[PDB]
Amino acid sequence: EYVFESPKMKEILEKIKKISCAECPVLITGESGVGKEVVARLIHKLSDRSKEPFVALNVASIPRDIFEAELFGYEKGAFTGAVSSKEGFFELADGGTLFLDEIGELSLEAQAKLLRVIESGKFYRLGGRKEIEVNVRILAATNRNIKELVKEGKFREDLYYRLGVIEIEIPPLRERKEDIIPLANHFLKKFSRKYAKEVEGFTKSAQELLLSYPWYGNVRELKNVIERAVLFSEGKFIDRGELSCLV
Amino acid sequence: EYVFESPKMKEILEKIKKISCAECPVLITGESGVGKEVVARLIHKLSDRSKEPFVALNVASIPRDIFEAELFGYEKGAFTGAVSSKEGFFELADGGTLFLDEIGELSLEAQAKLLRVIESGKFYRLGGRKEIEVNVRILAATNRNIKELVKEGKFREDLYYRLGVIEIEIPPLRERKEDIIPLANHFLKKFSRKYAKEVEGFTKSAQELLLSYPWYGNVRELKNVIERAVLFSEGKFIDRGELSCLV
Amino acid sequence: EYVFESPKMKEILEKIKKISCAECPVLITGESGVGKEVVARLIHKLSDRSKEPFVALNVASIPRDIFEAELFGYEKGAFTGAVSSKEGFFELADGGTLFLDEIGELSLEAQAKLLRVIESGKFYRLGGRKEIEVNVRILAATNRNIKELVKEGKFREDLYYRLGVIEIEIPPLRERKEDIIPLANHFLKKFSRKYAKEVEGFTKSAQELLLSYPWYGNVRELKNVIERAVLFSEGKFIDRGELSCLV
Amino acid sequence: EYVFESPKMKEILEKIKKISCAECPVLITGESGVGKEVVARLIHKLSDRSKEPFVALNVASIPRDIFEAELFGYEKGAFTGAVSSKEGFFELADGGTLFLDEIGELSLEAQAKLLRVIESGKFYRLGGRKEIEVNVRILAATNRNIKELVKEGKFREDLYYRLGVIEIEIPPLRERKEDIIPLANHFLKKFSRKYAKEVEGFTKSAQELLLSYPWYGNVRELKNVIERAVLFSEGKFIDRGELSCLV
Amino acid sequence: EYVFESPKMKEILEKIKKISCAECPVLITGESGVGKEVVARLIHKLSDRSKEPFVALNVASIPRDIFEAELFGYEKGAFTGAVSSKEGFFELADGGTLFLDEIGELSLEAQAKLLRVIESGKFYRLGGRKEIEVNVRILAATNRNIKELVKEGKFREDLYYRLGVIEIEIPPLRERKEDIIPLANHFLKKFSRKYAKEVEGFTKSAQELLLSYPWYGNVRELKNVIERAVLFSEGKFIDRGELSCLV
Amino acid sequence: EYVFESPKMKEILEKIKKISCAECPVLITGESGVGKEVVARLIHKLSDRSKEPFVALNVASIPRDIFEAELFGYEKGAFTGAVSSKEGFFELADGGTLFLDEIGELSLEAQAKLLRVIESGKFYRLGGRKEIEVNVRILAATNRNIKELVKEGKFREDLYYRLGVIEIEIPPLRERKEDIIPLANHFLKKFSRKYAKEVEGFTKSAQELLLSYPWYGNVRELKNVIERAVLFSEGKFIDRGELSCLV
Ligand SMILES: [Mg+2]
Ligand SMILES: [Mg+2]
Ligand SMILES: [Mg+2]
Ligand SMILES: [Mg+2]
Ligand SMILES: [Mg+2]
Repeated sequence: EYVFESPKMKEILEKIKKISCAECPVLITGESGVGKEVVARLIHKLSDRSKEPFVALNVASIPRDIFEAELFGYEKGAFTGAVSSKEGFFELADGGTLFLDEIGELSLEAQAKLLRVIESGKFYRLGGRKEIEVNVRILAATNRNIKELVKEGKFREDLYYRLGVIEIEIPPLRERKEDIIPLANHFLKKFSRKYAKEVEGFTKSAQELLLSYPWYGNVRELKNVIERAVLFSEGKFIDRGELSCLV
Repeated sequence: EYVFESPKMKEILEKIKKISCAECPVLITGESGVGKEVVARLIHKLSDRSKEPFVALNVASIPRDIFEAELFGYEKGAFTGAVSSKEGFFELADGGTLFLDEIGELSLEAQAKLLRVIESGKFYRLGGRKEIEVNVRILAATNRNIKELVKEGKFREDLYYRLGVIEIEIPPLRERKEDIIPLANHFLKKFSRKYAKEVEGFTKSAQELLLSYPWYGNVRELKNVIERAVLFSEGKFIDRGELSCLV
Repeated sequence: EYVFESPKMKEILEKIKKISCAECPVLITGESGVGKEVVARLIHKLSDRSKEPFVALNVASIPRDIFEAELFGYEKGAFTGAVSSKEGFFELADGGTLFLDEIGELSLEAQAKLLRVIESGKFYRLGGRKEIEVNVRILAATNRNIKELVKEGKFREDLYYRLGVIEIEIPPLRERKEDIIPLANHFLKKFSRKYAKEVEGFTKSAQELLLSYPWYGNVRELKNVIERAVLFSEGKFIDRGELSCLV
Repeated sequence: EYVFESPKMKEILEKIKKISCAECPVLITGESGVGKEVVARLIHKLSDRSKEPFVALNVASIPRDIFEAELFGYEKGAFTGAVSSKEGFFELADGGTLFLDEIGELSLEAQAKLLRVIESGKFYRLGGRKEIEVNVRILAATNRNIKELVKEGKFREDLYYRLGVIEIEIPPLRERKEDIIPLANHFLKKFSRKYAKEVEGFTKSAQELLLSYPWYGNVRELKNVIERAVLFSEGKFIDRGELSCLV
Repeated sequence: EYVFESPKMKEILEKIKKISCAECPVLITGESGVGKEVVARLIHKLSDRSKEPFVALNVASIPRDIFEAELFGYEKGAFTGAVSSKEGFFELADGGTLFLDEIGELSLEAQAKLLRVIESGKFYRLGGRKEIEVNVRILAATNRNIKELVKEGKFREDLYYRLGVIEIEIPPLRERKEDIIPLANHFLKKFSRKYAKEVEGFTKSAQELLLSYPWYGNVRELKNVIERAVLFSEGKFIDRGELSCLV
Repeated sequence: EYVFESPKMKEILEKIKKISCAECPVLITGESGVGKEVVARLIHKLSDRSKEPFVALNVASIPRDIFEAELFGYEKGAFTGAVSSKEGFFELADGGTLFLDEIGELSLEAQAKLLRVIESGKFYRLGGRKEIEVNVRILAATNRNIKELVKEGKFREDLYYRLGVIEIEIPPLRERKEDIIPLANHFLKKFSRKYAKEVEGFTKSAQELLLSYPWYGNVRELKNVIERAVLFSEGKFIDRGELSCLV
């Protein structure tokens, strides 16, 4: 029930399918909320590992202190690791997919780590002396400008080219007019079901406005305004008037 | 025992009733002392979760060191995470409401963390390998200009659109003239009760004065100014003279 | 055993007596050494809570790292916060009075933290999940111009209105003529006993200049200047000559 | 083995004797090496507490991170301050004398901290809930112009008046002609014993020069310069020639 | 295996022999690579403490954060972690010699720290309440102009007089021309043994050139240049041509 | 597995072979990322140290905070560095070779630290009291202008003379055109094997492009262009068109 219509978005769909069997890093770019996450989840579904686990992880929320430990895991004992060994996120994602959103926020200390992972697929647990090898597909995404961040010295160049093999840039919504209404209608149908309203579709007078709004919030802001509209809707159709005060 | 008179305030009151059944984020804005906390606390009472827990957080008072840990909780080891697993504020608010006060005073480093929580309601405990999903309706407030702070890059654009589902603009008190006199009477009644004075109500001269002060502290300073008057009061009524030295 | 003579200070004394039963925050302002601490300490004595504990705190010296911890208290989930639970200063002062001196010396970062404490009297221990409520009367002092600092954006406006219930302006000593000579006799009498000198009082020739010195240190330097004089005194009386080299 | 000959220095010596029984702050000023340390040590010896502990501290050498802790001491808690409680420097000096050298080298942020300590002799240990009271005579020294630094707003005015009870301005060596030679003989005599040379005294030609050098280092450089000469000395007397390469 | 020919160096060699019995600070100056480290090391060998420890430190390479800790040492606690009491470099050098190399690049903030340490040799451990007294001979070296920096206010005057007991200014190699050829021959013989080549000596044409190079790197560049030639050498002698591309 | 065709590289290859037995520093210059690692890794192979470890590290990309820690290593002491007893890159490379890339892009603060390391190979562990000596061959490289930066004071002169023994230039890739096709085929072979494609070799039309083109990325972009091209390749040969969109 996901929407891909515009040529640019349709092109991505084909591109994704071609790499479904690929075991190599992917870097997703675009403004935040252009559906980069859906793309990441889609790659998992269309691959041969689709039946395997899909691990979603926020890398920012991870404390710098335990970062290495929580990712790669740790063995029993070994620096206050209690009496028990515990797996890391990579091992949990073994054979599956690991998705890093907002990867662009990471300490240079931490960025340098994981470097040796991507290509070699090998690492050591904290305090473990036995090398472990795992099979993991790495996916990364950011709403930032990756190209510039390297130049500003906030991101290591050497890491970019490993991750920057394949790059899919979801363009902003304002340049996708064809994808506006189809998305807008789908959400209406969705929110109408959860909140249980009588609403169906949009007036043409309203339809023109949605087109002429250059969506700085992309498809998220879009999803949100409708949720407001559906709640404040009265009749079976939503006019420009109800949205006029909203935009 | 809450005061809503002015037209602008009545419009907001209705909106709250409409969202009684709403499970989605709300962003409250306004100057200092316009009752932002009350609104947040009020929405909970008029919702279906009213008997369930209401969690108040200043979100500033949270130490950056344990910030990640205290919110998402942690498992039985952190690197000395003691012997016990311990819940976070989010799990505490499960089925209930979580209120983030003065969120705009929060560091960009920290904002990015909360990101996948708001929309997905999914996160990881520290050292935990099991994804946890919880249901919490999130309330946020600031006395700053959130709209502009994003433009100035002091606040994440990506976070705003997640919280910015519903946006309530509480106007200043100076634009609510009708809410002036009624409030002042309420506080007087209250403080007369606490301090046990003989005071009942206001002179016409004082009432007139209260109108011409543009309440830079809004309804906070107001409560304070009245409390001041009650202590220094002698008779049963408050004249312009007792307030003359106050303004 | 204190000195109140001048009309302005005698005028101040009455206000204190009226609010003895008041449970609300007080902010004392003025030049350095004008007796801000005695006033604050006095208010406790003249109140109905006078028999309860009085907590004196210089809020400058608190390190930012434990700032959160030392105030609100903490549980054993403090990252090797040992095995023991510890109360905070607010909880210790429950039912009593808490005096925050030099509040104006706080970083805007630090100020926002205190915010929900002052007004709500509610907070969370670090790692605690149950809200704690305390009854604390707030006393405040600063050497700054508090009114101006707000306009300069160096002090949070939202915090001022929480603390700014009652405002007391202690004037400089140069504007208090009546309180000059009486104080001097008090200190001389005091130090004469401590140091065991033969000195009794001041000559009229000495006394006239002492009034015409605009005491930039207010009453500290005087107390100090007299402390200096007794030690260098010879006879039973102090002439203009002994004080001439001091000014 | 301390040298006081010059009239200027003898007056100071008298000042010291009169305050022997006095308990209160003393502020020493002057160029570097004018014997500020000697005086401070001297005041202690000639006092009634001379038998009590003397704590010498460079408040510059204290790292900004633990500064708060090292002074006031701490109990088990906070900091992740491990498992051991420790007294602070003030408690160590209780009843005795504390000497702060180069106090003028202290950060303005840090200065404000000391305030309620110096005057009241009252504080809280870090993590301690018991107010501790100590009796401490405060000694201070600086290589700057303390009076001027205040006018430039680089030093707290409020702290100065706390510390500024007694004021000692040690003059430069160039203004002490009488203290030159006597000091020089002392240094020569001492080093002659330590290094075991045959030197006794100065030529008349050499003596003339020592006065005509405007001793920018006061008596430090002097002690060093003599130390230089003794080492390169051959005969029983030191001529201008051996000093020519030094001065 | 050291070379001293030039008058300037021979004078210096003698000065050192005279201080063999000296326990006092030494400040070494000169351009980079003039043998400041060996000279400092030499003074130790020729002193009575030559068998006692010689502690070498790059005081730049010390992190600004722990600078205080590693020098003065620390006891249990009084830092994050640090479960063990630990000595420091000053304490390590007791009875011996401490060499601070490249001392002149140290921050003004940092210089003041060492101040009560250098001359008095007394300090407190981090977290220690017991004064430590040590006997350490201090050696200092820099590629800067120390005397001039003082007038420029980039270096503490108060510190200068402490280190500036004995001052040795190593002249450049260009004015030591007599020391050029002997050194070059010395290096040639050395590298010839290590690399095992057939080379013996220099042509006169080459020798003339070596003199006409104003060696801005003094003896480092020279040492390097000889090492370069030997590796690319063919015959038993090195002509001016092989060096032409080097200069 | 290295490719040498162009005249400049063939003569350069000889330089390395003659110095095979040399134990001394080498400074490599060139545009960014051009076989600098390849040259350096090769020199090790041809050395007597070929059997010992080779540690490659980017010394610029490491944050200043742990900069000190990662180089010399650290003990269980200062920091905050937990229990980790960890070798530093210098200690890790003992007996082997250490390669520092883009050292010229490093901040002056950091340069001064490493100073005593390079030449002496001597240092202290952080918190360690035992002098450590290592035997390491130093290899250095930069994408900067080296010598000229010194004149601009952007690079320390004292440091340059340590590293500047041997100097290599290397051509840009555009002047090595003979080495284009051989290299391109080798990398092509790699990705075909790893990714399992049907590709064999290049079309003549593709070769036409390979000749005339501003490769500013030298041999980096080539690896990227092929890695991109191979993945999007369809047929058995690569045409001019698919490479066109990559540039
Ligand atoms: Mg995202
Ligand atoms: Mg609030
Ligand atoms: Mg005060
Ligand atoms: Mg001193
Ligand atoms: Mg050196």
